[PDB]
Amino acid sequence: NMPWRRLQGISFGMYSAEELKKLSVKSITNPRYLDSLGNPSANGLYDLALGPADSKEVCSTCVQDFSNCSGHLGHIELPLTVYNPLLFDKLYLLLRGSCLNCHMLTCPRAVIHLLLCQLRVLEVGALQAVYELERILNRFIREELEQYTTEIVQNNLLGSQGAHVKNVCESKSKLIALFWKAHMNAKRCPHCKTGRSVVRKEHNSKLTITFRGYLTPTSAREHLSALWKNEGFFLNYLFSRFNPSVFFLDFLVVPPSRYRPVSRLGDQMFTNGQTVNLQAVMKDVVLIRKLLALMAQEQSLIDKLYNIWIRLQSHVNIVFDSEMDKLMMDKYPGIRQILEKKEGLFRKHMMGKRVDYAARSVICPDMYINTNEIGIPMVFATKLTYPQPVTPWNVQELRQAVINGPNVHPGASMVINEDGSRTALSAVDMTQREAVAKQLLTQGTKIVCRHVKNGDILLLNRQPTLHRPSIQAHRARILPEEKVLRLHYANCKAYNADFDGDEMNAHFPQSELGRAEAYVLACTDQQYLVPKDGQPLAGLIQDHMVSGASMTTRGCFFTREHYMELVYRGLTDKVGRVKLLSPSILKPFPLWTGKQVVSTLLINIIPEDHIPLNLSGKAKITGKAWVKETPRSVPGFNPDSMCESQVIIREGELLCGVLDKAHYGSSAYGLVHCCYEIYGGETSGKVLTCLARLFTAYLQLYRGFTLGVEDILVKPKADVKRQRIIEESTHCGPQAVRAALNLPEAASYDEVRGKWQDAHLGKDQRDFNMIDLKFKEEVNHYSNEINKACMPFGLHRQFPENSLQMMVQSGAKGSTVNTMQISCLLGQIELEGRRPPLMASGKSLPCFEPYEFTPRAGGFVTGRFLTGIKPPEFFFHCMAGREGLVDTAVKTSRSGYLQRCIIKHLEGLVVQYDLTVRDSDGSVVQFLYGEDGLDIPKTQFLQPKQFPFLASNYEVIMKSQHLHEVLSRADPKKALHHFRAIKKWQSKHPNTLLRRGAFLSYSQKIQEAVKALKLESENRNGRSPGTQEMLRMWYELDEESRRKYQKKAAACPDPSLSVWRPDIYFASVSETFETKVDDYSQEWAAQTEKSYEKSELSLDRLRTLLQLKWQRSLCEPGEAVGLLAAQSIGEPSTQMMNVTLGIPRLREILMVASANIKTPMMSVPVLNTKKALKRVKSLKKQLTRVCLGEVLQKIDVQEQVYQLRFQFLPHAYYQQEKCLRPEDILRFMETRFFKLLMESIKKKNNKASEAMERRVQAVREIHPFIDDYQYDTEESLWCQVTVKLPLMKINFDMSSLVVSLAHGAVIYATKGITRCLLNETTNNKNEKELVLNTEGINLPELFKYAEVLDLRRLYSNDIHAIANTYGIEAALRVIEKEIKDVFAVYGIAVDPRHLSLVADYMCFEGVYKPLNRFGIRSNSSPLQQMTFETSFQFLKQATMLGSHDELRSPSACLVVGKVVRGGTGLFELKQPL
Amino acid sequence: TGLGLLQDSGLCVVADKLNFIRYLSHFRCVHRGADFAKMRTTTVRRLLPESWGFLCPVHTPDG
Amino acid sequence: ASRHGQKGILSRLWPAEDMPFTESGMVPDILFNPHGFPSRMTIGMLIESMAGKSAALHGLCHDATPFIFSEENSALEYFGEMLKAAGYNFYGTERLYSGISGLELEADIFIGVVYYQRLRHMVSDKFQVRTTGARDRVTNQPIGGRNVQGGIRFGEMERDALLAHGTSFLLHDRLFNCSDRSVAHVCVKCGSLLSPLLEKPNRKYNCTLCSRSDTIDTVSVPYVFRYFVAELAAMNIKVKLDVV
Amino acid sequence: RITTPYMTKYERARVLGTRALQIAMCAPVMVELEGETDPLLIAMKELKARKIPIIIRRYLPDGSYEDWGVDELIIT
Amino acid sequence: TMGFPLLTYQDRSDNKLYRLQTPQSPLVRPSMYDYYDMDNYPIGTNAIVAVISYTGYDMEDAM
DNA sequence: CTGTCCTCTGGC
DNA sequence: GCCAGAGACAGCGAGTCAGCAA
RNA sequence: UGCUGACU
Ligand SMILES: Nc1ccn([C@@H]2O[C@H](COP(=O)(O)CP(=O)(O)OP(=O)(O)O)[C@@H](O)[C@H]2O)c(=O)n1
Ligand SMILES: [Mg+2]
Ligand SMILES: [Zn+2]
Ligand SMILES: [Zn+2]
Ligand SMILES: [Zn+2]
Repeated sequence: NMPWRRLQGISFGMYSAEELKKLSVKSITNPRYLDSLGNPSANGLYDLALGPADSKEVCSTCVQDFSNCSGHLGHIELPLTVYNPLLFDKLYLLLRGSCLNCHMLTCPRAVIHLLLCQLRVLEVGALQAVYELERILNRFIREELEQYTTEIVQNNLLGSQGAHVKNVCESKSKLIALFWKAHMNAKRCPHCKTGRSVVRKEHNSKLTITFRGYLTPTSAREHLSALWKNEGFFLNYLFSRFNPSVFFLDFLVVPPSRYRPVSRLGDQMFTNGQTVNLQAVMKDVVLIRKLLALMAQEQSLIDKLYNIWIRLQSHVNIVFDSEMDKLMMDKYPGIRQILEKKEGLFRKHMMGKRVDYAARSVICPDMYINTNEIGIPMVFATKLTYPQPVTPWNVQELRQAVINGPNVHPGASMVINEDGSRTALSAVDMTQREAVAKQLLTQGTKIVCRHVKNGDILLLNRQPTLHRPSIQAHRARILPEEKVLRLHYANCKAYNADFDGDEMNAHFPQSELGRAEAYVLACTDQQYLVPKDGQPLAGLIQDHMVSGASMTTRGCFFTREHYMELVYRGLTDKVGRVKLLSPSILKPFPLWTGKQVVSTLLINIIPEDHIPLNLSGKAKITGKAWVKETPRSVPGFNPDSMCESQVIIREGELLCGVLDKAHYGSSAYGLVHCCYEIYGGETSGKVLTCLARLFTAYLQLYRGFTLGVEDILVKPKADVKRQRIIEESTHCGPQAVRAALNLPEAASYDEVRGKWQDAHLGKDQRDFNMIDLKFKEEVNHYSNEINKACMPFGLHRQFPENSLQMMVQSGAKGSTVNTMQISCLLGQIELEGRRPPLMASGKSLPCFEPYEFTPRAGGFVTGRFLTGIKPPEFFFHCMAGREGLVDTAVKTSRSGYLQRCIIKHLEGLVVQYDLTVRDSDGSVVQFLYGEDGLDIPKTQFLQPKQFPFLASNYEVIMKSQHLHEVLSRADPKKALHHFRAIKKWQSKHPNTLLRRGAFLSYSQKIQEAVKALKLESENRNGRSPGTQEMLRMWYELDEESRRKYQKKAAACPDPSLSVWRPDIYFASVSETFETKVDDYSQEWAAQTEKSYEKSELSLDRLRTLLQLKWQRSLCEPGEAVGLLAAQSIGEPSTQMMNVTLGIPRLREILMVASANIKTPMMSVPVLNTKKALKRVKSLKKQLTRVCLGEVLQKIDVQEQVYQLRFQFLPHAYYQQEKCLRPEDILRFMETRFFKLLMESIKKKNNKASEAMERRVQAVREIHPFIDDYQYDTEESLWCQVTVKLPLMKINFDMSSLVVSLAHGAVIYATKGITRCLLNETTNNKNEKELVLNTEGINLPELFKYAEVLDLRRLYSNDIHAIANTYGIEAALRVIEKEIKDVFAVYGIAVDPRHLSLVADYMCFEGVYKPLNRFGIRSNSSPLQQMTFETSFQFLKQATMLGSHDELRSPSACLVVGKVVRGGTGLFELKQPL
Repeated sequence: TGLGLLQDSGLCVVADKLNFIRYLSHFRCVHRGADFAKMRTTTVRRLLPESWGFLCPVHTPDG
Repeated sequence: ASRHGQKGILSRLWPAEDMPFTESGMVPDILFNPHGFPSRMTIGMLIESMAGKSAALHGLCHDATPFIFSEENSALEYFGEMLKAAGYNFYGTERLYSGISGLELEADIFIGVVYYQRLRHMVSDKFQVRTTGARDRVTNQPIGGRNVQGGIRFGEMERDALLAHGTSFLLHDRLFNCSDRSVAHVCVKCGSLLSPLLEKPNRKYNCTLCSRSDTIDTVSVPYVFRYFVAELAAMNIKVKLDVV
Repeated sequence: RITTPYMTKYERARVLGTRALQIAMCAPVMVELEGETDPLLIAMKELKARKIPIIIRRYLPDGSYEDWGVDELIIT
Repeated sequence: TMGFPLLTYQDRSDNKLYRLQTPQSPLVRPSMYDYYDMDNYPIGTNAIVAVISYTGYDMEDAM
């Protein structure tokens, strides 16, 4: 009978220090805690009043033993006051900004009172009052602010419960942080100008006031006690009614002894790390108590008192935070280390507890148990026990279990009594078990702990759990004589199990209410589709794909007896007749087709009442794989009308198609995906099981699959071409490298080696990667030439009869990159995206000359695994294969952290009963989940191109799911009228960006006015002479209430999902779905007309069908979609050119939210006008940066009289694409470089111990060092300068300075843009597009070219710059597009409904907030936010603020032992009386 | 003085005769260092072409 | 495992009369699925099979030294000539019968002799089942080892993947009713877990801070939460909890 | 009165679990069981017959609730 | 690998020591296997392997 | 080994 | 008062099995 | 607890 009482809220505050007393059984005084023999020494840390530490003893405080005694608290009473280590830093500030003389803070009372009032208003939730108070102040003190603040707090009370929400915690956080950060600095005192008694704290345990005295915690305590008195009204709000006394400790609390368990350490049998810290405090207390007595029996004595104080304070620090004090040793870890880390106490024993009734063993392939079952090896089954209550309808089978005993299988290990408990049957006398088989049904009934009984439900987990499908429920099929847990192969891809030693865990629910959820929710057939993109997860693999593709091929004929025994061996049917087919060939000999075997297996599995399905699709095996012989042309035949590439199932009977991986597989829209749509998830599991069994029987009985050497071999007469191509490839190095260094086209054979060496020993190393790339391209051309010679038709056996092809080609295993690289080429090795690295001497391998041009020396392997690879190629291949593993390890290490952070922020977002996605505190993140509802897995067939399937299978879909009942219980008028209104509006307004307005609509008289009326005036008030006539005619010279130009200019009706509640309102669908339905109805009523088949479906029954199928795919209330978004962004990354890629970019976007990204960019289309195309050339040449260093030949420095001649470059080769002129360049030196030069000369010397004339004169007017430069009337011939510092300066090779400065000196550049470039083509549809990409980011510096470039369509990857020029609703879409483009480079595709939620959460509160440790500060849950990271900072915060927790997060709900507030726990049950 | 070493652990290890190919590989092992097992960057794991004939490309633990 | 990195567990012990027998009377003793080759490209196993079959046939002993067989002199050519010199076929395929239906399979199978090693990892050393047993005495949770009985750790990844199913009661079972579950009782007015104290024997828990015994009520709470409250009190922090 | 009329899958799961935990504690079965020893099969048999006197109390995010009958709820 | 670890039992008193009963010497082996006689300590057995898909229990790395 | 804090310090 | 100098400072995947020494 | 091996 449980306590029955539940928790609503947990608040963290500070204990008085006077109420801790009476929370204390006794004061401990004896240092030595371990007795001579290992027992507790009286009055020591381990005592018998602080509780029995072990079961041996009984506590003195309450007589009770271990395992039944809640431990008790005790206190080491300290000799003198010490500061508390957590409230210490704040104390320091409370003493830094304050007058020790006046005892008042040095802050202007304006700030004090403003912040006081803002806190008073925040305490009730009022959030506009904050800025209203601040503006009331600035426009104007206590009476001015307190009136408004009291009016708010009074008119807006009843909101103390509705104040624990994000956006109310962020504001208080920011206010108090800004206060502590900006207004607590040491300042001259207001009232007495000399009140800076500068407290300045050294390492912790040390505060020093000046006239350099040592602040004694008693003097600091009195200072705080007298400062509170003057400034309490203000601080009681900055700290909650905090007493200043809490900032100081007069005793330390020793926790109960049951929580401090003695283990062992080197050379010490009984020691806990926590007692070793508390023992050090007790030992210092004893030394200090002696010195005080020495003073009583009475500078060294008091210097010793001040030194032992500092030591005791570092001993009380270490007790709180092992690493607060770094100069002490024998320091075991404090409480900050007991709580805050991955080892910790939250990420272990709090979120990751260890569980009973669970097994773990190696998993083995089964395949002869149904896909929803696990095989249990009779050793778990005899130990795993479920507690079944005994009742009239089970007392018979329970009686057999208690009789069978603890060791026979349908048995039981124990039986729990009504009031007593735990009478174990494990005896093997077989008579007392019978003595107790009676007395069952002889209050709460006896419960028999029965064993696993062949129908039980078990949760199975594989340990890298990266998605929801990694935990699924299975049905306990008991197997005898094994120690392995057997699992079907359709459930492999879901877990990623591989049967190579693959331990897996099995959990056994014990509640009968978690069994209901394992059956209904966690079942393994509700898990058919992955939640990432809704595509199927379960499917057949390997030889069930090569078996089904070779049986469903056109030339497979079976006699009656192989037809049968192949149907019954796939079925193994248990009930009802087997419905057979008719022979396809009836005459020369009755024969079947193999497609008929699959057909007849398909019409028996589909449920009896339901009718077989129709299906049309494509096969994975291309119809070109079968073309042996050159194809000829028949005039009227479309070869694809009758091809093995088109799968056509017509009423459950396969009529055409091979049925490879595209069906039976993990590919969407196949046969099993449609089975799962029309008939449910159990029928798709049945289909998978039966098809696996059939395709196994086929290969095991009549056919066989193998992979010899005559299917990897290559024809002769085809290896001769391969050999000649490999011979040709050994001559393509010189040309490649040369034409990449832009060297003279020929005549240089040794200048090229020297240029390569220079590029290799260079500093930048980007003229070396150029050679690497332009060499890889040549080698890749050659490699592609070789594959074509051998792989398609140079093989000895072709695809229908090749075993390697037909394994990579039907999706069984491998890719076309594996088939090659086994035959005819291994390829070009690439380690970091580059060729193998060279040695320090210029050779890549000891076998190769230095700087060798042959591609072989760069990792181009022309050998194959058929005929092995030579030693040098072996080396490069090993380098690559090894970097692969290193990268795997590191990548997973980073992905784990990314996913943990994401999951720790988006976990509380669940769909509510009003279809709105709200967080734990009620903050609305989205008003409709995917922007339309419609969870992902159900929206797979609502795409167009899947309607011709729903139309074909209409009768099955209505009978099996919606039925005639729902179609006629639907009333669509409210939503249908809304769409009619929308359609009419959009009919009257084709261009929806045309500035509709009443008055604007009353500009059709425009000609009426411009004709003669307004011809006489000027711009009276800036508007116009002719605009005033329109204003006069409209204003009051129009009808009173019949001037209705308004209706012709009114807004579009708002979308239906917005007004008409998509769940309870029929026909209320999304504006993009109804368009698709209209298009398809129009393209389907014009197909029925020319159909030669009878269609008994009408466009207006298909419409209702689609509308019901939409209304039903609507994201059940309680879905917890934020966790699904987290896991869907995590799993693909965890598993898996001038921009960033991979997890670096994902972490830049999500976890960091940086304003500085490594590769910022832009892309504005070019306006498509003849003038724009001409102006853009100049635009590109205008924004590239030209730097003094990019235009210079060499300097000539002479040296205290230091001359300098720059000698600039000729315009032939830099004016072409930089838009510069020599007068501007030289003028730059006179005004910027030649004064930054003196700036740097002072930077060094501060810590060292007719017309030529006006230019020179003004220049030396401004500086006192220069003498005279030069002039160059002919293209900058000789332009030097002269300086001199005559007395004493450090004459060294100052060329260093004037060269380190002539690099970061840029003539002129647009801020933030480093280079532009016009990537000519970006489209094929409208190929005419041009894009001006950039590698910097300055949005406003492009606004000036709104006629050259399209400033709508401007894009940047920055997301902080977009959020500052266009707003936050425009940064949402940039975030979403960035995540999508990051995932796209790998072929991954996360559903948009997940990125929508992630972007809506990140940009919730007006700013692009990072999804990381600093984003949780604006979070309304202290118990969360401390289960993530920096748990001790978030605990100190929550403690000095009195922060309250509502126990509504998943973390706060799992910490205090509640039921999470999403999914199954979102409602009550309320049994009525 | 750490002996001019830079490492203070894993200096001696158990030689286990599970097989004679586990045993013979304890007297031919060369450990880059025990501290490098804790590093973000992986550049002491690159198999450079200067260990040709001195270290085996294939024989390296694979975790 | 083989000598080429093809490790795998033993999944069945196929009866000797259900194995596909060859036309020579033989019957394999290892069955190896042919789908580990296409993605792993261990073409050395397909050559070792032929080399070992040729060795067993001719009483020879061939060497598998790397880099001894070139493109011109291939290994498959060499060992297929060896096989064809023994009456077998070049490509190393002998045709089997089905030991279950008795019919000659349509495909001729690739059979040979390869050298298998047995690995030291056995299910007998890696299998665990726990029902009830020992407990960490600081947190009162399963102990966490296999030599000791020990429980398996559920984990935060598993806790976050189990509440994506909407199963809050499977989570309640695993994390609460199986690992740690206590009945620590609190003073309802003071709202403190440390305050209720037993008496000296009508055994009434009496609140120490306020002397009332009508205010104490039992709450079902984890044990690590009581440990957490105790170690917080150690720091003078107070956890005030609202009972309903 | 404004929430969806159907019974979400989480509600079906929790109602089956609670009805099963009741049946197992010796509660009268109003469904005429026919030899099955599983309380969850019996709970499904009862849910299919529309005999479950439980009141789903759907909570809205502001504390307001709506009390639906398990009989007056469209089970898919 | 479980093999033949040594010849002196009755003397070692190790903790664990895995022994294979009847090891054989590979019929196909590199010549270096014969320079360091590694047949004093064999490691496995020769088996007649057929590469066939026949059972339904040998898929995904199982044998 | 990276990016923000973030608390000085220091110069201006 | 404006914004570099830093100089701390915190984070760094999940699970599992042993042995040995202190 | 630690540290040295190892498994997916
Ligand atoms: N440190 C690790 C190593 C492995 N794992 C897990 O084990 C799986 C198989 O490892 P694996 O190394 O066998 C990869 P697989 O694709 O199966 O290999 P193949 O190409 O030879 O078929 C990985 O995908 C992870 O889920 C982990 O969580 N942590
Ligand atoms: Mg594996
Ligand atoms: Zn007690
Ligand atoms: Zn003052
Ligand atoms: Zn009380």
